[PDB]
Order: sequence, then C-alpha cells, then structure tokens
Amino acid sequence: RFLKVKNWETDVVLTDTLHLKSTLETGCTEHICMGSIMLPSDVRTKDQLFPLAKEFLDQYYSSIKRFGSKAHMDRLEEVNKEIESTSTYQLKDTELIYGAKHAWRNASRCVGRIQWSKLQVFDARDCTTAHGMFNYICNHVKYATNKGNLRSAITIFPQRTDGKHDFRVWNSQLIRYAGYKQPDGSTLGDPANVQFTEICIQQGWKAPRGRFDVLPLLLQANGNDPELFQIPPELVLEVPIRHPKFDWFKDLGLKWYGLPAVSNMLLEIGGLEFSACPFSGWYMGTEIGVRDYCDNSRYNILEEVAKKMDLDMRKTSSLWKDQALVEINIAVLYSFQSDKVTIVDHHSATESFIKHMENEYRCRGGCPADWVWIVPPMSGSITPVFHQEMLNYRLTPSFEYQPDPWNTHVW
Amino acid sequence: RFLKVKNWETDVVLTDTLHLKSTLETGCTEHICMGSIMLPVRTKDQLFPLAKEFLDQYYSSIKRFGSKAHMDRLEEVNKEIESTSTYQLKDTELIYGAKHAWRNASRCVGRIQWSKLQVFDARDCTTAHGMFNYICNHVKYATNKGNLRSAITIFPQRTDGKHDFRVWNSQLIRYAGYKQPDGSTLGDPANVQFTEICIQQGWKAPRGRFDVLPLLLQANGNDPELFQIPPELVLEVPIRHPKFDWFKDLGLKWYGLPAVSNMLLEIGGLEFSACPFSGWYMGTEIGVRDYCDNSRYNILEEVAKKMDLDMRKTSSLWKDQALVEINIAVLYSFQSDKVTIVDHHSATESFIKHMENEYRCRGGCPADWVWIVPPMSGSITPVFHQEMLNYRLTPSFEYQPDPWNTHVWKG
Ligand code: HEM
Ligand code: HEM
Ligand SMILES: CNCC#Cc1cc(F)c(F)c(CCc2cc(C)cc(N)n2)c1
Ligand SMILES: CNCC#Cc1cc(F)c(F)c(CCc2cc(C)cc(N)n2)c1
Ligand SMILES: C[C@H](O)[C@H](O)[C@H]1CNc2nc(N)[nH]c(=O)c2N1
Ligand SMILES: C[C@H](O)[C@H](O)[C@H]1CNc2nc(N)[nH]c(=O)c2N1
Ligand SMILES: [Zn+2]
Repeated sequence: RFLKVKNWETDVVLTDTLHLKSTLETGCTEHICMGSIMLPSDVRTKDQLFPLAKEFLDQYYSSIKRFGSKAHMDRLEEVNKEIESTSTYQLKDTELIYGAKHAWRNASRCVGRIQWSKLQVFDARDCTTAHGMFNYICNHVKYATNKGNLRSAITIFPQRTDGKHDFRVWNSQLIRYAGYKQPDGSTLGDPANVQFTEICIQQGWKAPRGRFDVLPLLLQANGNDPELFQIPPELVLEVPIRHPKFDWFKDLGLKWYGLPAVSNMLLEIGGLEFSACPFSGWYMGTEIGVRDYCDNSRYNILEEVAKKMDLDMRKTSSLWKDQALVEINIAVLYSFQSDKVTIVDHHSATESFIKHMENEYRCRGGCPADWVWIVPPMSGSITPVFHQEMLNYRLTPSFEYQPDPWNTHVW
Repeated sequence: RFLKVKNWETDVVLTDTLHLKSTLETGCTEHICMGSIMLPVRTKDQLFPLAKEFLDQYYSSIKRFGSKAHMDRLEEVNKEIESTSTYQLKDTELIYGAKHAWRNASRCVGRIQWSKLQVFDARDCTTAHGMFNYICNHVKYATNKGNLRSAITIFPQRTDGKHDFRVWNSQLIRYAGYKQPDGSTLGDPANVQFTEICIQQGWKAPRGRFDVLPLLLQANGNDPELFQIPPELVLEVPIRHPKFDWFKDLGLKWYGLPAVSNMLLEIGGLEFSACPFSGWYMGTEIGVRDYCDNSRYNILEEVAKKMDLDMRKTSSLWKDQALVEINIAVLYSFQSDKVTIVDHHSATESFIKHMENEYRCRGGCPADWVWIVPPMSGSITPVFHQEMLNYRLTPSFEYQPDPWNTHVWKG
C-alpha cells in the first residue's frame, strides 16, 4: 500500500504514496497486465459532478495552503450552489490554470514533465465560432513558436455542455503533413494522415498533392460542421534536414516542422470536460528521426538512407538499419540546432525526467509514469529511464483520448 | 470472455482466451500498473489441486484426457501425496513440464524454440560432486563446439525447504568482479558480491578482467562446495570489429553459452530449486547490456574515444554511435567463430511469428513488452508495435532469493 520503486543502475529507492490518491482505473487486474495496450478504457449527470468538483477544489485550496479556510468553504459552497442550479459550473481563471498545469503534471506517458509548471494557458472559453477558433490557434502557434525559441502553451476552448455542442479540433496535431494514396499503388507524404487528408479534400480542400504539404485546420465550434482554414505559412516554422557529415543527405528532400502541438485530446478538470484543448511544447529528437522518419507505416526512409550510405543490406545482422537510424537522428538534432529551433535529445530528456521524478517523489510523494512510453524508441538501455522502475496510475486533472470526430459527428 | 491485442504497424488483431487459464497474480490492480517492476514452505493442503491441474494439462496435450491412464495417474498421485506429503513426476511429465515452463516464460523472446529443449533428468543426484558432473555434461552438450543446443538439467525437488539443491552461481558461466581499494572495479561489476563469496570459500582468484568464476554447488541443503569448470568446456569468443582493427586491442571477449542457474522451476506444485537452463545469445544481451550498461563493463567511453566521435555534447549521439559499432562487433565475432548467436532483428521477427502461431493454436501467448523489446533500436523491431498481454501460467520459472541470504551454515 506504500510502494517502492528501485533504479537498478543507481540503487536509488523511492517510496510512492501518491498512488493512493489515484481515482480512475488502469485496465490491469491482478490476473492480467495491460501495460502495453495503447488504448485501454456520455453526458455527466448532476450527481457525479459535485464529488469531482469537490476533489479538485480540495486539492487546489491545499496547493495554495488554504485548505479548510474561509475562501475554501465559500468556493465549495458556491460551486455546490451552481451545480445544483445550472447543472454544471465554471472554473475561476486561477483554477483553470492550475488544472491545466496539473493535467500535464499527471500525464504518465510524458517524458517532458520537468517543465510542467511553466505552461502558458490561453483562456479561449469566450470563443463561439470556427473563425474565432482559428484566430485563437494562430495566436497560440505564433506564441509557442517564438521564432524558434519554443514556449509551452495550451489553448482551452469552451467545455462540453450536453455533448451536442462540442468544440473539436479535427486535426490530431495542429501541424502535420498530408498523405495521399497513389494510383501507382504506394503512398505519397505521411501515410498516417491519409484518412484525414481525404476528409479535407472530401470537404473542400484543394490539395497540392505533395510530400510535405502542411494540412489545413478543420475546426468545429459549438457542435456545428467543421470548417477549413490554412495556417499562415509564415507561422509554420519548418526545418530542412541535413547531416553534418553526409552532403547527400539534403538530396533526400526531408524537412519537418518545429512545433509539436497535440489537438485531439480531452482535458478533464474537476469533472468538467474540455474537448478542444490544443497544447504544444518542443520535440524530442527521436519523435521525428525514429518514429516519423523510420516507422514502416510512416515515411519509412531507412532503406533509402542505408543505400546512400552503401551499407551491407543483405543480412540483418550487419545492423545496417541501426547504423542508418543513428545517422538520421544525428541529422535531425543537427538541423534543428543549426536553425536555432528548440529540440532535446533523448539522453538529455530522460536525464531530466529522472531528476523530475526525484523532485516529485520528494515534494509530492510520487510520479505516475508509463515505462512503455517513457523509454525512447532507440538506445533504450543507455538512457537512465530504462533502469528506473515506474508505477503507472491515473490522477486527475488529466488528458484523455476521445473518438475521432468524424465517427461521432451528427452531420 | 475474450481479449484483443493489436499490432499498430500491421493492424493485425489477435484474440486471447488463454488468459482465462491464468491462476497466479501479476502485481497490478485496477488502480496501479506494476508492469515495469523488476521483481513483483508448502503443505499437502494445496498440493493435490496443483498436481491435478498439471496432470489434466498433461493428459490433454497427449490426447488422453479422462482416459484410464489419466484417472489411474491422478489416483496414484493422490495416494502418494497423502502418504508421503509429496509426489514424483514421471520422466514424460518432467519433460512436458520443463518445456511448458519455457513456453510460459512471458519475458523470453526466444520462445519460438520452446519445443526443442533437451531435458536432463538429474533427480538421482545426491552430492555437490554429482551436481558438478551433471553440469559439466550439460555444458558440453549444449555448447556442441559452437553449434549451441538448448538444454535444462533438473536436480531433485524441494522437500522441506531445509534440504534444497541450489546452484549459487546466477549463471553457469560468468566473469569475476573485484572491487579495488581505489573504488574502481576489475572485471564484471555485477559479480562482485558472488566473487567475494567464492574467494571466502577458498577460490584462488587470478584477478583479471575476464576470469571464469568457479561453480558453487549446494546439494541436499549442505554447505556449498567449489568446483572449477574445465577450461576446455568453456567456449569463448574474442571480440573484434569487421572494419575497425583497433577494436581487438580493447581486449574484449565473451563466453558462448548463456546458462541461467538461479531460477526455480515449478511443475504441478513441485519446486525444482536447481534447474540450470541454457540456449544461445541474442547479440544485444552482450553488446548493449553486458558491455555498455554504466553498471557493467561500461566501454562506451573508450570505444567512442577510439572512434574519435564528438564526445562533448550528448546531442552528437556519440553514445548511440559507439553502441551500434560494439553490437556489430559482437555479432561479427560470434558468426566468424561459428558460435550460435541471433541478432535482435531476427529474434523479434521470429517472436512475432511465434506469438501469432500461439494465439491460433493455443488461444494466447503471455508476453512482457518491457522485457521483449530489445534494449537498442526498439521501434525498428516489430515487437515494439505489438500489443501484448502479460499473465502467469504454470508450469513456470520463478525467481527465488539468493541462497547466501537464506542458507543455514553447517560449518
Ligand atoms: C515541452 C517539451 C515536451 C516534451 C519534450 C514532451 C515529450 C513527450 C513525448 C516524447 C511523448 C511521447 C509521445 C509519443 O511518443 O508520441 C509525450 C507524450 C505526452 N505529452 Fe509531453 N512533451 C512536452 C510537452 C508537453 C506539454 C506542454 C503537454 C501538455 C500541456 C504534454 C502532454 C503530453 C501527453 C498528455 C502525452 C501522452 C499522450 C498520450 O497518452 O498519447 N507534453 N510527451
Ligand atoms: C534459445 C535461445 C534463447 C534466446 C535467444 C533467449 C533470449 C532471452 C532474452 C534476450 C531474455 C531477456 C533476459 C535479459 O535481458 O537478461 C530471456 C529471458 C528468459 N528466458 Fe529466454 N532465451 C533463449 C532460451 C531460453 C531457454 C532454453 C529457456 C528455459 C528453458 C529460457 C527461459 C527464459 C526465462 C525464464 C526468461 C525470463 C528471465 C527473467 O524473468 O529474469 N530461455 N530470454
Ligand atoms: C497514434 N500514435 C500514438 C500517439 C500519440 C500521441 C498522443 C498524444 F496525445 C501526444 F501528446 C503525443 C506526444 C506528441 C508531443 C506533444 C507535445 C506537446 C510535445 C512533444 N514533444 N510531443 C503522442
Ligand atoms: C536484474 N536483472 C535480473 C535478471 C535476469 C535474468 C534472469 C533470468 F532468469 C534469465 F534467464 C535471463 C536471461 C539470460 C538468457 C538465458 C537464456 C537461456 C538464453 C539467453 N539468450 N539469455 C536474465
Ligand atoms: C504496442 C505499444 O504499446 C506501442 O507501440 C507503443 C509503445 N511505446 C510507445 N512509446 C511512445 N513514446 N510512443 C508510442 O507511440 C508508443 N507506442
Ligand atoms: C526497471 C525495468 O523493469 C528494468 O530495467 C528492466 C527493463 N527491461 C528489461 N528487459 C530485459 N530484456 N532485460 C532486463 O534486464 C530489463 N530490465
Ligand atoms: Zn499492469
């Protein structure tokens, strides 16, 4: 009930008590572990909402050292009145900022949480239309990009009411490249976005059918039909990918965007649901060089790079895939660093997370963490997180997945 | 009930029913996942149901469930338990049990081979000298001049827990480690404590960097005795690199036979506390973990020095570069000396084929993603993208405490 995690490289042992405050469920049971399942796990009635609000307000007033105070009881009373009356309630700006920052703090799959307290929160709860959503998102993108000196930010659109008036960003990330199925048979651009790219065409977009076409935004306000907008190209910071040794690398024609900005998640704070809450930070190099560039279901460039390196691709035991993989990831970090765009390598990011874990255990009693997601997709065991035992559990406020809107939209 | 796992690279979905036959617990609950935790005395009371369940499985596999042979064996075992408080496995049952303990080992990526295991019955052994002879014959059989063959040797089962057979070595072949007064370590830092025990027990240590440890063998609960494996039985591979001629001058070698000797084999409620088993290496076990863990031989720095990589910032990925070159050298050396080894690309591809086959013929395949995914180049192997279900089936291999912590010394 009071659990210990060991680091097997350093023998440092930490005691976790924070998990006892966990609320939601993991998908595991004592008979089966679902730790490697990507996605384990609907209006909220008047009755479930007030306990959720209480739990959150309890932790908020604790965090400002006003638990059991004047202002604490009054606020509890006031939200209790507002739920009984209005069947919902509205967060104070202070509570919203706290709730967003703690949703990031609680994201057990995120290695970048040492930065959790330095999040810029843009309150977009006064937004009513898709053009207004576009305006808020352009401002976010410009603020977060900051001429390459990236700054973490989240923009929070109005909360779900009765599930019929949902705000949704249909894109999975604010900035992604299009994908097209060729008549010749294969796929041009990003295969992961083929379905979404179609819904852009099959709803209005005129695609330039290229390999790195920044997709338009598909924005849904108040449950209406979504609308297309092009992000101003001057707001989309991109980085051409070259290698500090291989001059032929530029001829591969690779580039990537500077801003990782997740837009399809749901932010839960005190029982309230924010279905449109795009948030952004900066990349860890392996997200681009390992996953985006070298997954077989993505841009899948390993063979081409290895050929240009003239590696022995006859046998897997030559480790030609591994050699190319390293070089590709050297180039990504080199390109971003050269163009002065913020990026972190996996050695620095995971060392930071270990320091963050130790901070959280010391000052908070724990840190929920998903080892399957925290360990980088290359060189796992030479990063310190590989040797770190981690306990995974679900705290709120939280970011949660939600269905893709095209499968849900009453059109 | 049914459970589905998805491969996110291929979209292949599999359906697990085998998890319904799981009895033992995992460590997880609905509120916490313990999937990255390294480590998450028996009476007649509990023994006959464990025996019956094993014998039901055994006779089902031989298409004789409910037969007179099956019923007679259940009767015979029942009377043997109530009369002697234990029972003896037939040779056929022991072989089945050892093969299925391997088949059920959710952390083992090499299970495609599970049905080709050579089982050596050493249940007639009575002294540490007899154990030594059995272990020598195992090492010679399994080594097979470099054409490695999987094998297991099974010493007498536990009775009252005061007469255990134990191999005090964690592996049959391992290099000594010596703590120097200046704080540095010579040899394998992981084996320092065991090396000190051997020295205390009378071993004259050569005090080199690659000294094969003596066997420390405990029969029938007696004090352990020291034995030296004949050097002609210990196959070793000098490590060189196919392009870098300076790599040989690092003075590295490794042994050919990975032979785990500290686990407990549970079959039908019987506990075999001494059951060394061996296969052949996957390259990364040596090149990534043994050589490159900070807590092990830790050769990244000197290798990266001789490669003259930019070692000033981690974002040069000099650690990742050297790591690949070391792992090329391990595979090249083993193949050149015609010693069996498998690279992590081949091994993970075979595991996926094994897993799919097990889902079809058996209804599932328990697998521990955290251990199955290799410690370098994770996401360019197919297991990274494979959802897996972890649950505990018997027969099984289990951990047990190091015997020097529990042994009652006779003197
Ligand atoms: C500032 C630098 C940041 C870095 C380097 C970083 C890094 C990462 C990485 C590497 C992942 C793994 C996801 C994948 O492999 O696709 C991840 C997941 C995640 N990040 Fe962070 N992140 C950062 C900022 C943020 C911020 C600002 C938020 C929210 C305010 C956030 C929320 C999350 C969440 C919720 C996940 C898990 C999503 C899921 O379950 O699929 N991250 N992060
Ligand atoms: C034949 C080739 C084999 C290969 C390539 C192989 C590979 C591996 C690897 C890479 C691991 C992870 C362990 C680590 O990283 O230290 C492992 C674990 C394991 N292997 Fe296999 N193995 C093989 C044969 C066998 C055999 C013959 C047995 C038993 C009869 C076996 C039983 C196990 C068990 C029980 C584990 C779990 C270890 C633990 O939980 O600590 N393996 N194997
Ligand atoms: C479909 N594949 C599974 C997936 C995924 C996935 C889902 C998310 F919500 C999510 F935030 C991420 C991380 C991407 C990311 C986001 C931020 C802000 C920074 C960063 N450096 N990286 C990844
Ligand atoms: C903190 N580390 C704990 C550990 C460990 C550990 C324990 C085991 F029982 C075990 F079999 C292994 C795998 C070694 C191995 C064994 C075989 C037969 C083949 C192979 N290729 N490799 C590793
Ligand atoms: C099946 C498995 O859970 C899946 O491939 C996971 C593994 N770990 C991951 N880790 C990160 N950071 N991102 C991912 O998309 C995944 N995918
Ligand atoms: C903390 C974590 O469970 C631990 O470092 C594990 C991770 N995965 C592993 N995987 C394998 N194959 N072998 C190991 O020793 C480990 N160690
Ligand atoms: Zn679990």
